Amino acid sequence: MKLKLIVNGCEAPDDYKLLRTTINTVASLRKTAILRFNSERLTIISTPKDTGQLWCTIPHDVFRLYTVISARELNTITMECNCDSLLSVFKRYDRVMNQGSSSNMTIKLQSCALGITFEEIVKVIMHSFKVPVKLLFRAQDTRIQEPMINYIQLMMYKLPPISGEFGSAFHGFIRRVERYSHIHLMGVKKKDVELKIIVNELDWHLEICWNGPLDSSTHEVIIRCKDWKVCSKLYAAFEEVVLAISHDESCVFHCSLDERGQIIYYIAR
Amino acid sequence: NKFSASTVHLEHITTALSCLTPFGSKDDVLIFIDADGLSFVRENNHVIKIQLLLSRELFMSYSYRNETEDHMKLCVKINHILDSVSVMNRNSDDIVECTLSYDGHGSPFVLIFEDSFISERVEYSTYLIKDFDTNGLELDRERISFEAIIKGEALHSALKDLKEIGCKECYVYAKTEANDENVFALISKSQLG
Repeated sequence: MKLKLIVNGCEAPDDYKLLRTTINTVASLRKTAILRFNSERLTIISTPKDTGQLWCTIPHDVFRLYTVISARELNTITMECNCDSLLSVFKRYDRVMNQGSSSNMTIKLQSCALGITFEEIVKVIMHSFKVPVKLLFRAQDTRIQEPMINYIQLMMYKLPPISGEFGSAFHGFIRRVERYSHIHLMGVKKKDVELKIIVNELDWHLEICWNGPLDSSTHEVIIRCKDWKVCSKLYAAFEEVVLAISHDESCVFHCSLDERGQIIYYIAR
Repeated sequence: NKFSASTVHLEHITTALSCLTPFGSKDDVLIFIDADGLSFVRENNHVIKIQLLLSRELFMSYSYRNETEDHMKLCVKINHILDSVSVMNRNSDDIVECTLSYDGHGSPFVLIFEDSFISERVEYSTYLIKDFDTNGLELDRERISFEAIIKGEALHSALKDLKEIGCKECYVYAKTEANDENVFALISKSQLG
């Protein structure tokens, strides 16, 4: 039951852990949050169990002294913890970005909680915070709850964030929908491809097709809910490019790629 | 498309539409498309009728492909249009190109707005069942009582001074004199006196 690791980033994983904090926000919005710390390279952190899954690997190669061990027989270990304290510890960590590099934190799996230590300097101040909830479950419950089980037929490549007006356009659509209270997506294979989004009501009809198509069958009409704002927020991903795919007229993905930390969030009909 | 029109300077269109919002914002505008241009008419309680006309040279891509008597009518709700346009046409110098479309009859009024690689498209379904046609509060020029031409700024100042006073009933005076001391005023009575 020894789960110890040190988090210390310099250039690349700072934005990545900020994205982890955003995932912690949406997981706090989510009903449940589970973790599957396994081995040292591939550690999945898909916290969901509406009808969304957020499969995304953690490249712990840059991390120093990370080990996992438990009594779960096989290499798979169930781990569920409340992420409300994760938000607090992450924002207190983000507050000290002015100075302090050797402080970091060390979290260990104790028999009652998970203590986190700080060594910030204003003459040093030590902070100790224990994780309240760490309720584990059976390995059978883990193996009967598995993501993916999907195919790919019509991929919709999406342009890198070098064009800031693109994510700005989708943010504008999101706030337009919020102000004016379904989000119908469409895509065509007519070559560069065209991306069109449609929202309709009894007396309301708005459709947006983003001009200047640089994004890389046809007539795929899909009706879905308004839970795509989390994907719109996740699209930021300033480090690298984000992909996407929509097909089967009932399912749509959001493949964020940031050592390849592939992040995919699942959407149902 | 039967009717098509494109513009690049939406400030003129929005400042013309802002002059129709005090009473015409509710609904029931009867847009006209002809060779002359684009016109909007609003009439409530059959007491006042307004006509705002847009010329051919205002639009940059006026085509007007038709093979009929050259007079098609459509009635659309103004409030939906205002609610749609309020969020867009923001900031300044956004070069928002507006495209107008209407497929004769049975098709919604289509507006296309593009703003910095971001496009919008709103369809306005029309109402053409109980359109009694004709209408119009017209007058004959052979028996005009009097004619007057006044500056816009002076009339605007006079009306903005008159509004907050009250004066639920107003009067219009006309008078001409031999010494070129013409008299024209808009007096009124209120609780103030």
